[PDB]
Amino acid sequence: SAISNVIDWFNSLLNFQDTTTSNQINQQNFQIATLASGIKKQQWECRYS
Amino acid sequence: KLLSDPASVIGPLAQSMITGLTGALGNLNTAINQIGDVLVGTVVTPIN
Repeated sequence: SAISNVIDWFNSLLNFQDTTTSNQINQQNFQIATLASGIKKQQWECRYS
Repeated sequence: KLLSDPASVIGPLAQSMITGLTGALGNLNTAINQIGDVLVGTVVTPIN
């Protein structure tokens, strides 16, 4: 039972590890995309975006 | 023979005959079980 519990805890830790890494990558990419895009000049202010 | 090689003359004997052997084995097994249990919860009094 002790080894089985250790197996379960290690699997849970690996799941948390991968979820946290994916969340970090997604958050950083989302912030970079938001910074890259955003407000653009309207048609009357200037011709180009 | 009993002085030199006590294997053939003396038959198998229970672990409980040895002083503290069962205590040490129980302590080690309980330590392993506590190590397994703490990782999943079930707060228990630490052995050492």
